[PDB]
Amino acid sequence: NALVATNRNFQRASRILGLDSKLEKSLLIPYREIKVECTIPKDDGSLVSYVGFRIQHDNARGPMKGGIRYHPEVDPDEVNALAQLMTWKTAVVDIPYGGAKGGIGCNPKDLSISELERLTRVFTQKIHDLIGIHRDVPAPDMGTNSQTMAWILDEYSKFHGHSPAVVTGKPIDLGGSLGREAATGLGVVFATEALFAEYGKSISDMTFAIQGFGNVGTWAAKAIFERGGKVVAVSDINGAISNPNGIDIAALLKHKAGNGSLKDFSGGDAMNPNDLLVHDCDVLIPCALGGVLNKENANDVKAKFIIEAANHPTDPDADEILSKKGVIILPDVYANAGGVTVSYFEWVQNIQGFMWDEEKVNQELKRYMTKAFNDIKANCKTHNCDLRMGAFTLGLNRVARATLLRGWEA
Amino acid sequence: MNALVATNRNFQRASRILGLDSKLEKSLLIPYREIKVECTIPKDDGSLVSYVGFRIQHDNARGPMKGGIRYHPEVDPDEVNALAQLMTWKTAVVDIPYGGAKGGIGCNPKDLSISELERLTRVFTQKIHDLIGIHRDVPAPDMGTNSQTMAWILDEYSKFHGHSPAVVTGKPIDLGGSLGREAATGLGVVFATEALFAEYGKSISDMTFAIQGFGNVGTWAAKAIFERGGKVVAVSDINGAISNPNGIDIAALLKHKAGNGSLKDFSGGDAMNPNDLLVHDCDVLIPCALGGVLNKENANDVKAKFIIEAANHPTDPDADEILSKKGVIILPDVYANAGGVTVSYFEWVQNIQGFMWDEEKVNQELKRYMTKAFNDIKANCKTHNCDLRMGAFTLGLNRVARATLLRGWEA
Amino acid sequence: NALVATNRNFQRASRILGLDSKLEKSLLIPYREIKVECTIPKDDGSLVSYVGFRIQHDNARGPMKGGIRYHPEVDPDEVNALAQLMTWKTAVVDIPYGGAKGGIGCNPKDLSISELERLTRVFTQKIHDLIGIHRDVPAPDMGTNSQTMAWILDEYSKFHGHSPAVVTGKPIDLGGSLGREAATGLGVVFATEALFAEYGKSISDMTFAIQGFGNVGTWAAKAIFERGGKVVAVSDINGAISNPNGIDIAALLKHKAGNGSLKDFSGGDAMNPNDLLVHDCDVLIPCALGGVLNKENANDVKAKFIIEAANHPTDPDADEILSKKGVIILPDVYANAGGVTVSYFEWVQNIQGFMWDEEKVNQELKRYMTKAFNDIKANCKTHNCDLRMGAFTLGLNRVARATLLRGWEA
Ligand SMILES: [Ca+2]
Ligand SMILES: [Ca+2]
Ligand SMILES: [Ca+2]
Ligand code: NA
Ligand code: NA
Repeated sequence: NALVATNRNFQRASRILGLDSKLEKSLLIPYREIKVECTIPKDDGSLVSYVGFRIQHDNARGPMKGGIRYHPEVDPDEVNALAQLMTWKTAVVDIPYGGAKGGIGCNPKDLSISELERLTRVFTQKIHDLIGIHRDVPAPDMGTNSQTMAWILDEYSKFHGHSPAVVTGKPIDLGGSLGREAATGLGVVFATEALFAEYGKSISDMTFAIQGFGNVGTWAAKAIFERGGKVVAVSDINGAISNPNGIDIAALLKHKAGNGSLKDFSGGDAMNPNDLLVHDCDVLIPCALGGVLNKENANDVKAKFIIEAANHPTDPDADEILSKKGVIILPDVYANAGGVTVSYFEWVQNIQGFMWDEEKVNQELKRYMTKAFNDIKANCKTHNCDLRMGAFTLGLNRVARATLLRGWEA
Repeated sequence: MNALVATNRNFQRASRILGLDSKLEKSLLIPYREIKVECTIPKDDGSLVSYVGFRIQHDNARGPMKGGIRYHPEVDPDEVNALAQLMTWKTAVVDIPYGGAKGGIGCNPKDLSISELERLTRVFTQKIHDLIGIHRDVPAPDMGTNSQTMAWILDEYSKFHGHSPAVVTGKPIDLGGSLGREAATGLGVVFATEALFAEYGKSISDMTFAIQGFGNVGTWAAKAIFERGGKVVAVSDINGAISNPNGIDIAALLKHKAGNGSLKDFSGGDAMNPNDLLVHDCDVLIPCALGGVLNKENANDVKAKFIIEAANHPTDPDADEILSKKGVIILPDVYANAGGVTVSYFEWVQNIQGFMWDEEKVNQELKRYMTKAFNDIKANCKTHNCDLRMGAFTLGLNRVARATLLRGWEA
Repeated sequence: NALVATNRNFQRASRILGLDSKLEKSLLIPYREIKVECTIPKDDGSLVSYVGFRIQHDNARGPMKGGIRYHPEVDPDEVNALAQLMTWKTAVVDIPYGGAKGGIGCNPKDLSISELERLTRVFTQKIHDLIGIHRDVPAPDMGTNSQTMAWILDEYSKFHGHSPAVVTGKPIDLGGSLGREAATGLGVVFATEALFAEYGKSISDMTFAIQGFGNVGTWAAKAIFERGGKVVAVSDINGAISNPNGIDIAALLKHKAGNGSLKDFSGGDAMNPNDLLVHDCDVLIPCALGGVLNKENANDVKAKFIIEAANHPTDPDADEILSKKGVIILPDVYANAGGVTVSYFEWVQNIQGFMWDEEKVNQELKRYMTKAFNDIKANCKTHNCDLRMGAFTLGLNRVARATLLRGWEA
């Protein structure tokens, strides 16, 4: 549902900035769209043919950036919207990139691992002249992973020499960054610390409920727990657990790790996962699916803060119902941006030919997230708007300023 | 345009102090490459105008060439060659890894609409993109150009060689420009003055100051002096001048100037003839706006014991000798105002590293480079038994000669 | 010499890791081997013709790296062995390079300084397309120096633009790094500090005997002395000096820069240089020749620690005898790796366009040597082997794992 959410947010932000109508149309037209044939021999010799693609939306603020999806469902308009969302998101946290999105229309469960490698190399052979370290830097996405990126790196480097910075999300052995897996969860916590400091409160003052215990949910709960937060309720798709004292997340992660369901963790009480969103607590954090907060449950939300860790968790309905209940909402486009920020740091480390240790990675993540919250809050004063429009006007205005500085003559 | 005559004198004096071989000297004088190119554009009404762009690339033994782009009608080649050469010594004095270049277009930018300036800048870039580059020659603003010009150079250059933020410096902050660029020259003057006064066991707070000029350099230098307990007793704008025997609240004066206040109106002092600032009774004199201001007449009448040359070439040769025989220590322009090119190097470094620095780090590095440079100059003065000006020119000249001789001469 | 040791170490390590024989065969085949004609006119105008060469062994972890030898004796077997050692060695200290080794079969004593410059520029003209800042980075070796690297830099840059990072060992004026002279000796001491910390001891608790007083011996002794170590015996080629309370290394370095032979030192008693290895100390540090620990003298060694600062000081019979006696041996491939680590830092500083101060160089040297020891020790625990196999399995496995991540499809 990124399509309708990004278009509404762009439109509302554009109207706040008063963007000139002809600049807006240019900003909406992608820099370049590419489709290429990817034919490979299967392991038995016979042929399969797919179409690979790359939408390169904008590069006014620097090289394009975004994921590669190996997925059968390819809608050109959703891909355009995701690339465009990367352009705004990078500008919100002031990393020097524009947005792109690409992939191949295939089902990776139909392909062996040798076939996946051959497909990835042929894709790279078909697009290498269109990507690059200062041109367009791919990353994992639905259906791809760090091993995919190793194959892209290896094949790209035959055409342009050894180029570690041409992709992010690489394995550690080949130039990947430390702290990549925790970065989104940890960034969520850094961002909430900045928000709470605006009221002179800190994380150790609050109770939290967390919906989803995936990559973001586990790391976000770890970071809250180590900073003195009381996590009082944790949900995932199966079961859920609560504890008004605060759940021992350290123990809960160990329990999940040894193949344990939440519902049978001894350090809490089993609860219905459908009751998580309306749990009694200070802060709610959706980390699972989007659109879970609508107008049927919005008035029932007990939290006074919503940290949008998942993408698009609250719809327009709830956004207003909660806004007049006094609930402050920290928007997805900013709050979960620790991922793209550390992927930038990976690219920096490769460019500088010298890796950072993990303390340095987390030190800069915190600097970037804190500085972005202050820029957002400053915009909310200038335009007297909520934090979601502070964020979008910030990124949109930064892309517009760079576009206008660069000019239009040939 | 004393830059021609002054750069030539100083090179000759320094070369003799070093005893440079005459064949090496000849090579050092010949620029690496001189380029002129046709730049023709359609005006807003479609009619054609034709200009000649140029780039003098003087020397690259110590690294990529570096220098400004001038949109100015006067384009004497001997002067453009001298400016490029001066940049080769200046980068060497502060030990940043560049050589010298200078370029421009023979045009008057007041004849050109803003769209015509852009087309002209883009065509100029089309004609020289193969001659500049991150590790080859890095242009910068100068008379008639600014950060907008640099953005256009960047935008057009990147069409030919890919996104290349480091190909120009002086970029807008939004396109990879560095923090602390604007204060860099004035702030650097103060760092250099602190290092000079440490040789006497004195400090900026021990002194009173007269500052000539309230432009980019004068304002920031006065602010840095004032925040270090220095007493600024006289400031000279182009329009007026202001006085105070006990110090001018530079902070309030900055507020007055910002709200469009003429210097002679600032209530926290009283007026002064600006044509008399150079002979104010002060410990330190800092010319900032204009050069050529100290000649055979005013020389014996100067009061200060120190002259910090923030402006370019403010001291005539005649005045250099007369002031020296009066015991006046002159911190030379080629070093004193080098903060600008030094921070332009840091901008290039930040672009190269793909990761910007905060302003604290920029200024820490600026202080380290200016301080090390003064220590190296002072050491040369001790080695060669010369004043600070020859200390600087021998340091820079020697560094370029050493790099040249290391690289060698076989094909 | 180096050939026999490297081959043995490789097989033992491969057997420990259980490397697949097909992978092993690939790992042993060099990526590329090059021979080029190098003809120049002599100062008198007549022609001499030489053969230049470059063995590029492996680049799965990054650009190849290694010395250029101007030497009449060209053994392709040992050239291959040295390039391959560089591949394992860089992996041991987690430096992002592979191994290469090159040279020109000539006697530099027959050539004037202008003829040497012409030979170096012509060699560069013949291999410029095969080397590069991210492809293969040469360095000094026997018969070449920093002036030689200056010529490679100047000629290479005519073809690919100003490229400071294409060679290391450059003059300081042309982008060379600080800290290079002390780097190997100081690295030896850093590595020895890390080992003793595992037993809860300090440098100040030990007595040391040091064989050899060249670049490595002088800096190693200087650094041991500063950290509180008692250097009770020092030998060179012409004699040796002893002092049970400790030799004043500072005063010994003064006497040596005054062209004073060791045995004429007033702050010690002259001993037989051939009794250094069996001198009564806690720690032996060979810094002169290889093979000086053989099956004859190995049983007489009284030190409980041997720090291999020289290349290949103990043959394998001595390894076995000293192990039974409880001697712990810090292996050469790790202990003396400070040289190649600082050369990496020179490349890093060039790539970043901004040089470091010597304090930062030595700070990073310490971080790298200390991390490598920790990685080595961890490996000794998994495979339950001595430190020497801990080091070779660590580096071998890093090259294997990078090779396997990159894959084999075209
Ligand atoms: Ca020349
Ligand atoms: Ca013509
Ligand atoms: Ca032939
Ligand atoms: Na028109
Ligand atoms: Na001759």
